[PDB]
This record gives sequence, structure tokens and C-alpha cells, in this order.
Amino acid sequence: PNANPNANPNA
Amino acid sequence: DVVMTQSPLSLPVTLGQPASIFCRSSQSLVYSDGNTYLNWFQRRPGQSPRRLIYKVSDRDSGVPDRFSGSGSGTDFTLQISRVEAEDVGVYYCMQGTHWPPTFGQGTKVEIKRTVAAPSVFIFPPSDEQLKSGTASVVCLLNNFYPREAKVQWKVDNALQSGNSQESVTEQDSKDSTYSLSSTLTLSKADYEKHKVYACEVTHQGLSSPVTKSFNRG
Amino acid sequence: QVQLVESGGGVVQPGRSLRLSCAASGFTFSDYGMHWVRQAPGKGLEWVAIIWHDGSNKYYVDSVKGRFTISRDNSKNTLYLQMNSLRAEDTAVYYCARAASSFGSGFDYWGQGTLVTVSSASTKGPSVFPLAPSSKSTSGGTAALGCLVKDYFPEPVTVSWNSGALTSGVHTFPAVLQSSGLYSLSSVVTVPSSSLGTQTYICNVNHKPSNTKVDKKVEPKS
Repeated sequence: PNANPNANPNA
Repeated sequence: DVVMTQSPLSLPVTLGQPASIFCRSSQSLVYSDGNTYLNWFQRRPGQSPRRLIYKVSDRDSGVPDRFSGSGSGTDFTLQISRVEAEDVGVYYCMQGTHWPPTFGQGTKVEIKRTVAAPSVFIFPPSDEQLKSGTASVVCLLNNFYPREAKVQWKVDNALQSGNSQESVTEQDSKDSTYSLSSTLTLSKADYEKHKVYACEVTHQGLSSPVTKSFNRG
Repeated sequence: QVQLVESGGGVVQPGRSLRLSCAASGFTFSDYGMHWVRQAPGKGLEWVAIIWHDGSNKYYVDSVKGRFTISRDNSKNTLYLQMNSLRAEDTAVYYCARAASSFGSGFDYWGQGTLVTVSSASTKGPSVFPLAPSSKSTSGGTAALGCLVKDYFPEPVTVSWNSGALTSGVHTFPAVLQSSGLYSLSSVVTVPSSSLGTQTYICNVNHKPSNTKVDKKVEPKS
């Protein structure tokens, strides 16, 4: 349910 | 939620000297990918906040090289190698390893500089305000240091109490001084009952208190 | 050249709704995720929400889940925060910020913020009065002048001089709370006394919560 610290929200 | 504890909370520094800001996290910030997600942010007077540092030590675009970051695990330090007048502001750490990201309480940096006496000015109420039924009289103390100052209002030499309010600025990013306004507010009828309006200023840079005044009309 | 500008802050009653916007310029907006962050009394900075570059994922801090919705329109270079079910805890400055390519590194550029005040009190725009330069506001070849901005609610008022072309020597003071519950502030500037007859000094006062804009030319006293 959370975003991990290495998730990339960018293109 | 991970707690980020900064110290000190206030950091007075002489121009050109180094400064260290410390941050401790309640859990280790090492993540399973090998990275440590510890960031620093800066808020300056008049400016949007900005990131300075990410991944403990990597510096952002437009950030001068006098800023650096170090540390590991739970303990981290933001170092300014030589503080400049433009570095006044509040500095925050932020951890991103644990959910949700959390910030420290901030450290305010202020510059210790030489004593500067205020320039003192006074403004009577405008005729436009008087037509509305109120009289605000403004006393301005411009560009002084240190921040401690005493302002007293006298109306026909009677010391006033209860009808004034003061406000002081943040420290200036160029000359490291403060400014202050004190406003005396009266009804128009009360304003018209007296002649001499004076503000008296006491400050370390003045050998004796200075009075600025005017005669109504 | 990256610029972020938030808008929409003002007073809102508990339980009602308010939409914030953030206008982006100077970069390819659709290439970046976007965050909201807030700074509330006694809480410091708090991360609020993120939206992916394409709107495909959204995450929220627990306390706003079920109440706030983040969205974006890439064609209009705009980010939104729809705030429903407002609570007293929500009074804060709201910032938008451009996402880092790893979530744990946060965000690099921020806007200046927009202030949301949760309150049952009515909005009231300010009265603006000149602080004219005179023999009582001059020293050593310099003259001070200003504008007094009285009786507004909620915060903030912003002041510029000469549409932003006059910035040197300006001080705009923090607002003071009057016993009425309304705010007041002043803004002053120091200028050459020699050219008070030839230069024009106008304070530009904007109270966005009431959509009140006032431009006041400050004339010298003689």
C-alpha cells in the first residue's frame, strides 16, 4: 500500500 | 513513523566560520538496495524551499560547494564550510527509507555580526485613514543588530500602554540585520485630542535613547 | 527556469472542501511525478501525497486518506489537491514539489506555498493606506516610505513594489493579530531622497483569499 524508497515516479 | 531529531535547534555563527547541523533517526536509514535515503532541505527568507542534498552526500543543482553531507546508519551531518550572509534560514533533514517520509524539526541559522544602531523614522496617520475614523501612527526601526530593541510611545509626554503592536523581520540575507515596526492605534477623536506624538527607541548601538516625534497638523 | 506556483489557499469551514492548484513551468511537466507537502502550526513539515508522472499511481499519508485526492492535467501543466472533510489539523502552508527519480530522495524544486486556514470566520479584504515620506522619515540622503495594510482575514497578504521592479531595501513585516481577530501589516522601502520628485513608488497589495488587489501610489509629503 506504500511507495518503496527506490520507486521511480518519473518518466 | 520514524522520528528525526535535529540539533541544535538554533545555530548562531560568525560570518566565514563553519557550521555543523546534526540529525539522528529513530531507525537505521540503510535500505535493502544499498542506498541510504537521507536528504537535506533549505528554507530561506523570500525563497521557495529547496533540496540541498540527497542520498546523504549528493549535492543538487545550484547548491554551492560549501554545503556537504556525511554520516551513516542513524547519524548524519550537514556541514557548511564557511557560512555566508545568504545562508540564513532554516535547514531540515528528511528520511525517505521508511513509510511515510518524515522531516526533522529544523535548525535556524543566524549570523552574528557587529552592532548596528537602528535608523528611526515616524509616519503620522494618512488623511485617508483619518477620514475612516482611526489613526495609526507608525515607528520604523531600520537595519539594526542585535535584534533586541525597546520602543516606547509618548503622547504629549504621557507614556502609552496598551495601544501599540510590534513586529520584527527575519534576519536580512545581505547585511544580517533586523528591522522592526511599532504601530500606535487610536480613534480619530482621541488622536485629535493631543499634539505631540513620539516614539523613543533604546538599543545597544545607541549611546542613549533616541526620540522621533511630530506635532499633529 | 523550473517554477512552481500554488494557488487556492484561503479560509474553509471544518467539514467543507477546498481545491488547491499548482502551476508548473520551465520543465516537461509530464516527465515528473509531483508531491504535496505541508507546514502546520506545531508540526513542522509533513509529507502529504504523491502522484506519478502519468497519474497511474497515487499515495497519501494516513491522516488524509479518504479525505484528499491528488490529480493532475499534463496538458495544462497543473497539479491539483482536492481537500474534502477538512479538519482543524489541516491549517497549514501547502507546497507542491517536483518528484525525485527515487521516492526516498523526495523532491528537488518547491513552490512558495499557499496557506489554508480552517475556520468559521468570514473572509475580509484589507484597507491600504500610504506611509508618505517626509522630513520625519529621512536621514543622510535616504528616505523611507511604505504602505499600511489594515484589517484583513485570513492570512496572507503579499506586497510588492512597482510590480516587482523595486526589491532592494524593501521590508514587509510579519502580520500582527489585532484584538478584533483581524490582521494588519506594513511594508516599507528606503530610496534616495533626491529623486522623490521624479520616481513613482506604488505598493501592490494582494490578498488572494478575498481576491482583493490594491495598487496604492505613495506621494511625498512637503
